[PDB]
Formats: sequence, C-alpha cells, structure tokens
Amino acid sequence: AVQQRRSSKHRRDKRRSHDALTAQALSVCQKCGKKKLFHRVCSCGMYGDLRVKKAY
Amino acid sequence: MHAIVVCGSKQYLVHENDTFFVEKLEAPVGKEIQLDKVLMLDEKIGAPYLEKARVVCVVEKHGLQRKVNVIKHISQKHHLKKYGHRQPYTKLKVVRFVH
Amino acid sequence: KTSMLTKEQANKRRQWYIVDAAGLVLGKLAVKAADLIRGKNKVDFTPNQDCGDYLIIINSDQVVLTGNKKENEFWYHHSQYIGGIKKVSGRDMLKKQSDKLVYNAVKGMLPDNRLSRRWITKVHVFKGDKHNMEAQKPTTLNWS
Amino acid sequence: MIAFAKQFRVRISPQKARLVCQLIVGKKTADAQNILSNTPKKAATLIAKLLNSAIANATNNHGMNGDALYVFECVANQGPSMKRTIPRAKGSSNMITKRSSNLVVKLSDNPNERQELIKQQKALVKKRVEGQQKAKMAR
Amino acid sequence: TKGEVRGGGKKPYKQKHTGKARQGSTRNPHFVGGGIVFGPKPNRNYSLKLNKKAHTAALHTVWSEKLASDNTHLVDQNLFNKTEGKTKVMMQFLKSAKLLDKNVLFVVNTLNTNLEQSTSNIKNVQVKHLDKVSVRDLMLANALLVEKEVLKALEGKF
Amino acid sequence: MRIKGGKQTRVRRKKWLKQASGSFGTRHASYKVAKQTVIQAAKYAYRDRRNKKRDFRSLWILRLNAALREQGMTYSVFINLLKKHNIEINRKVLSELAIKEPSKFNLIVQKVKS
RNA sequence: GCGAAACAGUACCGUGAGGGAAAGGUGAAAAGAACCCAGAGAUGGGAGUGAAAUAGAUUCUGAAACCAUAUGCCUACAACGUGUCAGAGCACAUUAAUGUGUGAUGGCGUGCGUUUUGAAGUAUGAGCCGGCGAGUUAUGAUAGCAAGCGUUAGUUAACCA
RNA sequence: UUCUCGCAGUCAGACAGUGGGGGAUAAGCUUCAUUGUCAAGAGGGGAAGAGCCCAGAUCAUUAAAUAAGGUCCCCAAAAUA
RNA sequence: UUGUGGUAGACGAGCGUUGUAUUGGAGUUGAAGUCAAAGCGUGAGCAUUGGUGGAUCCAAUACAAGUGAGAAUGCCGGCA
Ligand SMILES: [Mg+2]
Ligand SMILES: [Mg+2]
Ligand SMILES: [Mg+2]
Ligand SMILES: [Mg+2]
Ligand SMILES: [Zn+2]
Repeated sequence: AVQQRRSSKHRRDKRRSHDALTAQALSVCQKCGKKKLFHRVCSCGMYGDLRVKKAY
Repeated sequence: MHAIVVCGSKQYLVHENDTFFVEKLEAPVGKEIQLDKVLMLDEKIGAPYLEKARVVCVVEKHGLQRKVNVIKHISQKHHLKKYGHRQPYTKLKVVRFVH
Repeated sequence: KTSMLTKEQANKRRQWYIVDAAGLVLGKLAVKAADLIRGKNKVDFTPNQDCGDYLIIINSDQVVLTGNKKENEFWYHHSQYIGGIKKVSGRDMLKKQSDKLVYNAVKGMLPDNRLSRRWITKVHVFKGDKHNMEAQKPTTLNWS
Repeated sequence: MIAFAKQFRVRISPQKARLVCQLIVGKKTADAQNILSNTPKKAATLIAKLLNSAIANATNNHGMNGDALYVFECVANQGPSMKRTIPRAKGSSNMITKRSSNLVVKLSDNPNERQELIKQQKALVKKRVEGQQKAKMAR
Repeated sequence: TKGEVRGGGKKPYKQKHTGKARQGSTRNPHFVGGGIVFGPKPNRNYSLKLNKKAHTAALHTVWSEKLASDNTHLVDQNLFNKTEGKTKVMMQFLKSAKLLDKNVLFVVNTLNTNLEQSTSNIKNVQVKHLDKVSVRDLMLANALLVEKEVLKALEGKF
Repeated sequence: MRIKGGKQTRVRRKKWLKQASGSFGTRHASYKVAKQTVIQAAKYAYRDRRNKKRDFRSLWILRLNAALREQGMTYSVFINLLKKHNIEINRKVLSELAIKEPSKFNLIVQKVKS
C-alpha cells in the first residue's frame, strides 16, 4: 500500500511534534559534586553514603 | 455643509476641505475647476440638477492607479492572452461651494 | 474611482430584547428573530461584524402550528449510525422539547457561514415565562 | 561576541542531531554540558565535545565572562551525503544514502544579542534606500 | 547527427514490461550522449549573386557620393615617392593633412612599392589597385586619396 | 553558432514566482504550480472586478431598505417617489450614505411626500 | 565539442564477440595556514602571511528544488483546487507611493497540457528544481513582394587571374 | 455569398424544438430534412447541468435604466383588491 | 461612423537571445553573472539602488542562426 499523494512538508512536520525529547531528571550526588541522573550511582562509585564501585 | 456633486459619471458626497479622486479631467495641476452639475447642495434639492450652482475645486494631481494585470486563459484550449491596465485618475480637493 | 462605502468595524453595540411568544406561529416568528439576530434591519448593516442584537424568547411551548401539521409533519434527527433516524411529530415537539423546536427553526434560516454558529448563540429560548436573564435589562417589544 | 564552533560531515543524521540540539538551545551553559552528557543518545557524545570546545574558544579567544554565557542558537545543517548500493531480492539494487551533519553552536554573552542582528538587517536596507535617494539627484 | 556519433544501435531497454520510457537508442537527440538533430553542416553555400549591371550601378553611385564629399583629395605619383620605406613620413603627411582618426584609402593604378611599404604597419589605412576596390571597401573609406591617372580609367568603366 | 540562454528562462520564471507571494505551501516555491495559481488568481480577479459592483449595489439597496422601513414605507415604493414625482437623479449609494449623517436624509424621505 | 581537456577505450558489465561512463579553475606567488586554547584526533576557534582567509586546500563565481534558526502578524468549533473581491485589528516605514507584511470575518470559487461529441474528472502525462531536447540544409518548381536591366531584350555556368 | 490567384484546416459530431423511417409513437438509441445552441462561447435564470430561456465579454468605475426569471429568511427586491 | 469573444487555421506588426561588421562609449573610483527591493511599459520584456563578485561589456542600424520550454511513463545531475 502506497501513498496516492505526497505528504507535504506541512503534514510531516506536524507528525513529529510528539518526537521531542525529555530532559531526564538530575540529582547532585552528595560525597562529591556532580550531576548524576537521579536514582543512580555517580561515577564516584558512591551511592548516598555507601560505596558500590571503584573510583570512576 | 455637505453637497452632492456629479463629477465624471460618479456622484460624490463632499464637504469642505476633502480630497477625492475622479476620472481624468484634462486640466493641469493647480488650476481651479468649477464642477457644474450638482444636486442637493444644502437642504436645497434640485430635481433634474441644482441650477446655477457649482462646486469649486483645486486639482491636486494626475496619477495612475495601481496596475491591474488581466490575463485571460481558456482552459485546455490553446489560449493565454495577457493585458495590463493602469487607469488614470485625478485627485482634487474643494475650496468652497458657490451658493 | 469613488468614495469608499462606509463600513463599521468592531464598532458594535448590542441591546437585548424580549418577545413573549404566546400565540405566534413558528415561521413568522422565526424570520423576525433571524433578522433581529443578524441585525438586518440596522441602518448601518456591515455584512461581516455581527452587528445584530440579542434575543430571549419566552413561553416557547405556547407557539402554534397552523393546519393539521401537528400530526403530519415530522422533524428528523440522524446520528451517524444506521437505523439512527429519530422521527418526532409536531404535537410531540410542542410538548417534550419546545425550545429546541424554535432553536432549530431559527438556525436553518441563517446562512451556511462562520458567524451563523456565533449568531445563533445570541438566541435564548426559555420554554416558560420565568427566566434568569432579568439582570441584563432587556427592552420588550411585541411580535418580533 | 558569539564565538561559535563548527564540526563538519559528522557521521550522524541531521534529523537525529536536531533532537538533542533542541534540548540544549536557549539554556545556560552550566546546565548544558551536564544535561548533554547525561542523555542517552549518539547525538550527545558528538555535541558535548563540540560545546566544550566552544566554551574554551569563547573564554580564551574572545575573552567573555563565562558564567554569563548561554547557548544562543543551535542547529544541525545537512552535511555532504554518501551514496551506496544495496542488494535486494532478484537483484534490484536500491541506493542507501548515508547522511551527515555540519553542527555549529553559537554562545552569546549578553542576554539580548538578537536585536543586534535585527539592527544589522535594518542598516542593510537603510543604506539601500539611502543610495537610492542619493541617485534621485540625476537632475 | 544521430548516426555519426560513436553509438549504440543496441536498444537500451525492452520496449515493454520495464516501466520506463521507450527510448530506442542511447545516442538520440534528447539524450545527453548527443545526436544533434539538425545542427550546422559544412556544406552551406553562403553565397549571394548580383547582376553585373546592378553591380556597376552600385559602384557608380558609391563613387559618385564618395568623390564629392570634401575629402577625396586627388594625389599624384610624386608623393608616392618622396616618402621612403619609413612610415614616419607618412604619419607626418596624415597628421598635417588632418586625416589621423579617419580611415584613409589610397587607390593607385601602377601599385607603387614605397607607398605600400608604408601604411602596412598602420592598421587604419590601406592601399589598393583600382581593380581591387569594392563597394564596401570604398564606402567604408570615410576619406580617400585618388591618383590623377585612374580617372581616365574610371570614366571608361562608368 | 550555439546559444544556451539560461538567463532569459530564469528571469521569466522569476517574474511568475514573484507574482505569487503569500501563497500557501509550495505554491510560492515551485514555478509550475506558481503559474497555475497566478492564472487562476487573475481569472478570479476578472470575475470579481464585475461581481463586486454586482454586490455593492445590492448592499446599498439593503441599507436603504432598512433606513426606509423605519419611516413607514418600503424601498420598492421610494424609487417611484423619486422618478415620477420630483424627478431626481440622486444616486443609489449617496441616499445610503446620507443615513450615516442622518437628519439630512429625513429631509429626502419627507420631501417626496408631496 | 572526438566516446576521451585528467594515466579513456581506462574503471566497470559480460565466459565471449562486444557494450562502455563521470568529473577541470586557490592565489599573481604557498607566503599550504609555525604558535596558543578545547579535544584522543581529524578538526574548530584566535594568531600569522596576504589586497581579501565569506580566497584555507570542501579550494573561480555559487541560483533553484531542499533542510534548519529568527524579528513582525495570524492559527487549537473548524468543511478548506487553498486564491480572489471586500475588511477589521496588529507591527513597521518605502525604487513616496490614494504605501508595506500578516489577514479574525462576509461574498465567490470543482487545477495545467493532451485527446475527445463532451473531461474537475472514478481517462490518461508530469514527485520537485536546474540544464539538454523537436520544421533545418543542398539542388531544382510555382506563387507573392522588392530591386537591377529592357524591346532583336535579360543572363551567365564550368573554368582562368 | 459572383470570378481568378496563394495558403490551409475539416470528413469520430452532440443535444433541444419540429416532420417522418428503423425501433415496441422504448431508449441520453440509431438514420435523415429543417431551426437553433454547443463545439470553437464567458454572464443571469435554471439549486447544481456544454447543448433549454435570455444574451453575444475591448479594459477600468464602490454610476443609471432593463431582458428572461423573481420579490417571508437563506437571497437583492411588493403592496393592495 | 462601424466595430474589437474565439480552438483548428490564413495574414500583419513586434520583444528577446548568440555572434560578425562598421559607428559612439562605460569599466579595479569595480565589468558581466547572482540574490534582494515598497519601480516603468498594451505584451513579449525593460530600467534604478545596495550586498556579493573580481574582468569584460552596453546602446543605435544591418547581417547570420545549434535562437526562445511546463508536459514526450523524455535524457543527465541533485533533492524531497
Ligand atoms: Mg489516479
Ligand atoms: Mg513519531
Ligand atoms: Mg503548451
Ligand atoms: Mg491508470
Ligand atoms: Zn559523586
């Protein structure tokens, strides 16, 4: 099944309205400073005041 | 105050000190033209026309209206004739009206 | 060329009205209502500015249809489904829903247009004498 | 006071780069470097480096304030394309076109920086009408 | 043309079943390989004819108008000599006779060689035997110097 | 001699495109569509340059009917009262404009009552 | 224009005969962009040479289709071959002009070529832009118009200088 | 609209009124004679219609009188008996 | 005064392009080409100013043609 008429530059742009991205939530790890995405462990390897990994 | 005047073939409602555009009058800039035909000068209605009544105007300028570019085109039948037109006009304003 | 015709624009001022549709007939009332809404009778009718007045119609159920129409002429309404014809009769319209009758009879008299749907909302058809639109201070005139 | 930075023919699509370039545009630089590092896109590892390079160019070269910076205007223009053939059923050989993107990021210092471009626009027509008028003296 | 181009008489596509144009041959006028359909050919004749008597009429009238136009100074054999192979003396003669910016034409009967040794490096001017002046070559002159002899010849030719 | 001539074609197409600006979508971009729309627009111009004097007269009639209906007579009776009695060539618009400056119009509508 | 302005009958297709392309230009001269910052690096941004680096090796000019950014105006009850004639409000200010951009709202409005008795067409062609592309030529015939020459007229061909 | 000379194009027609054939006084059927129109022709009426009625567009005018058709609203225009 | 709708189709007058010829003339104090602009023409079409660009070009009269593109399931390139 093919298009019978080309979908113009107007209909296409409207479809992509819902394609925009979301800014993912960001938290600031305590025990160092940086913006780790929230509910993860930052590159410190420290999650909260507990150690779960190596230096970076 | 007002008056109704037949200049060219169009009847105009005209007060003191108003500028209106009529069809070409063959009269150079700055001269005073006395439009002759008139009806309903001031509460005084001439039936055919108001006799011995004129409106005295000073011609301001001769101009050409905006271009009208008429193209006529029979559909699917070998015809695309084109023509352009710039109707000339004269803009003029009134000084006072002869009673 | 010539002096441009005068045409009011957003210079609209609209006064309410009241007509008590006691013993009038449907269509003769409806044309007068349609003209009053459109402002067709205004001395300065600009065809694109809703220069017309508001209107409130009272005692809708008392309006009368001449002849035997009360049992012979039907009003139809169709949903987009199949078998969705709802077919009601003049006697049943003068009892069950009377305001809808005058509303529809008025709307059809307006042009297929973009103010028609904005004109028609200037018609308030209460079924009975009482109303809650005494606040707007309407005038009152007979048979319009 | 713009201090842009451009990368040409990056092997990314123009239409995938425009999705994160929208995230970064208009926002301050402190909440751009990190917000762009943290997003899970191929179009982010390719713009974090470029944005940081633009930061460094602005700070060293032109000498702007830094913490007054903001990402003025972001795009991903179409870079040159590559054409390749792809086999198919029965040998029909469609053409795959690899895309590319000429990314460029501009970093302004003063909060407005937009009426100035309009000012240049208006000057470019003011001088045209002026040259037109000075040539009406053909009498 | 369509045929001389090193070209393929092979039909590029089958006539039908492949959805494309018909396109019989690769070297057609509308392809870009290019068979120029009509083009210019090396055989065009480019030649016009004029009755001899009409030509005598034209030459006679152009001589009549040019020879009464206050520039046709008559010349003698003497200054064809007394001008060495050098052209400087000829340029002095032109300058003194206020004939610099004109295009003066010398007409001669005996074809002297000192004269044409000069004026050859001059792009403006040129010397011709009587039998070598044409209607164009004469009505282009805008100034000419006839030698006194050729009149006797010219009157005979009308 | 060979002549290419890409100047003239582009200039002509540029004029056609410049004619159609403020057109939706591609109608101002592609020339093939721009020419169709310019032709059609000029057809509409030719038809409307006649329909508008067909319609303005109707509007004047309507706004004169409304004014006369509030004095006790209709427009279809007023025209007699201009032609046959007190022969007047007052135009069909100006008798309309005279309501926008009224109380000089009432002089008309009561003048023909004679 | 030779198929071919360059390492073209090359690369490539075909078992084979054979078929068979595309693309050139820095600047006057490399003075081919040492050095610094970011970066792993290409590269980019300053510096530097230079008349110009919007001439930077993507290298004369650099349209259009096309993809992104932005001032100004409109649009989320609306039936739309998408424009036109009227017309408000809004924002600006010109090849000085009854001016410019948008255009809530009214009236009106079934594309272009082709072929057909007749197509908006449920008949067909074109996805869009640019370029290329179709009544010429030789030698004779008749007719019209103009010119030279003329009442024992007019006129040269080949060839020769 | 007769005569001579150069130059073509055309030879698939359609419908409405009228008089008949074939047809079944069936066909938007077919074949003819005739009057128009369309083709090759727009505007108004017809709600919408190539072929009906009125008419026959040089272009502009935000001028006036009319033809067919029509006057409660849509849709401009009327009342009395 | 009579007219001026129009396909096929007959006839007339014309614009533009490329080059040659003679005649005038502009050009690094910025030529053509290219975009933009709120101009002028009855039409084909024609100017004016500014940015870019970095060397040829414009008008008048004749002459000669590879002379004028929206369609060929057109060819080539690019792009949706
Ligand atoms: Mg289809
Ligand atoms: Mg999606
Ligand atoms: Mg055509
Ligand atoms: Mg098909
Ligand atoms: Zn941390």
